[PDB]
Amino acid sequence: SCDTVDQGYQCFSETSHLWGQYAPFFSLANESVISPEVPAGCRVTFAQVLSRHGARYPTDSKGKKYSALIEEIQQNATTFDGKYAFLKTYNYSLGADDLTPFGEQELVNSGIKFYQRYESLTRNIVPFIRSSGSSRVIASGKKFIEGFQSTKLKDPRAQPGQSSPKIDVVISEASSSNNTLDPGTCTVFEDSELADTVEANFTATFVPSIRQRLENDLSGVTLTDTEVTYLMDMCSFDTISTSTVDTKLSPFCDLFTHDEWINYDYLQSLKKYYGHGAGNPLGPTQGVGYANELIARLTHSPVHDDTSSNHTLDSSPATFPLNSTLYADFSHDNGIISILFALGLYNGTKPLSTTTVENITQTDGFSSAWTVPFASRLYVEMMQCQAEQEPLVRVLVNDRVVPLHGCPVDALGRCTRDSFVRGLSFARSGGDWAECFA
Ligand SMILES: *[C@@H]1O[C@H](CO)[C@@H](O)[C@H](O)[C@H]1NC(C)=O
Ligand SMILES: *[C@@H]1O[C@H](CO)[C@@H](O)[C@H](O)[C@H]1NC(C)=O
Ligand SMILES: *[C@@H]1O[C@H](CO)[C@@H](O)[C@H](O)[C@H]1NC(C)=O
Repeated sequence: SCDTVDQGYQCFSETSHLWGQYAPFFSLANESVISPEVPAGCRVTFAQVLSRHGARYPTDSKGKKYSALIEEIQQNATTFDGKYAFLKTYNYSLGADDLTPFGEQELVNSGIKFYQRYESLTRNIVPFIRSSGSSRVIASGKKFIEGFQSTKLKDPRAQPGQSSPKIDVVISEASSSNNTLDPGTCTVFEDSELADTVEANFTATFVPSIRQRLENDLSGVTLTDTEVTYLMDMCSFDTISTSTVDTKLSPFCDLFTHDEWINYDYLQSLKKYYGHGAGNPLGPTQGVGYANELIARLTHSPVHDDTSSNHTLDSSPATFPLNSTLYADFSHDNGIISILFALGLYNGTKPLSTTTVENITQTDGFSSAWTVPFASRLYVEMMQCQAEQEPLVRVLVNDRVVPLHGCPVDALGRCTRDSFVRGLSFARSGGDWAECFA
């Protein structure tokens, strides 16, 4: 009941919202200065949703380590008391790689939500649906289609007996697949180590004080900074992996302070910003393939792209139709970051400080948790309005209207379609894709 379909996960918000890309979806609608509502005189005539998979178990790699770390903590320490008591017996049972029940329900909820927001179109148009190829992404796509389909059947205004919505195209993640949802072919970018550098540098400014404290309180234990981030990682996973998702915050969370959570969140924004966003020279270039596919869709014209798009897939109406009206894509956090930036959506954001925390104002609305949480969603709309001949484009990022850049925005955050497309000259020129090889 603090976890709803509409508002996302609002339980324990002072902690749970600062887990970055480990935070469960939470709607930013209340944080939107521009109203998400459709203005009067205006009609939505296009809706594309780009969605992340839902909450997942830790990867096999990381879980090994977590499990290993907690054994070592239990073998060595002589006082587990106060807030530490739970660690004595803690019995690591978490799954691996897979979506969690909670993660599953998130995408069901995203499906209901999408159905309803665009009801006057979802009632009789079957969306064209794509998915990167990874069990968790595919499954999440299908949990979204599941909830969309449940809402459609309860809707008196639906045209019933249309074909199912389904995953029309699973896009491959093999190292040689042109994949626009999360490209894997830009050799120089794949090799980049800028994110690591920033991660190490910024963790040296705040993790040592926590390490000290934790070794102090758990006599006999000796910890690396990395291990400390693992115990922080566990506060997300131990919360949203069990029954108690809605009722109890993980005991792990209480071992760190609010301010310590603030740094954690910001760290995660840094990993994403310098890994895949603007802070990485080739990051937004990872998004140009998808940006050119969106342009195709908005202009009902062929894809012009020579970066990450597959040409067999795109030059064929069956696998890339131009006049559907609704579209749903499912991918990972990393590719979604690159896409958001290639679209200009964060072009009023100043490169994040590598040394100090920057609040959500200083970053002009950018953070991991505000962009790619678990089950995140981007909605691109096109609407036709009373006062104007041309279609107006609008973009929401987890229920927050995000004012377009690179074109004459109005006060409602919108640009005319022609001027929006024109502003995406970066993607239209191929970005820096040529630098993937020299
Ligand atoms: C393009 O997609 C096709 C059809 O799914 C696939 O068999 C082929 O490998 C793809 N080519 C690349 C470079 O991804
Ligand atoms: C526990 O003790 C072992 C063996 O002395 C040591 O190498 C290890 O790093 C310690 N680990 C922790 C997490 O305290
Ligand atoms: C956004 O700013 C970046 C900064 O490099 C620029 O490359 C790009 O053309 C801009 N995009 C838009 C849509 O204005």
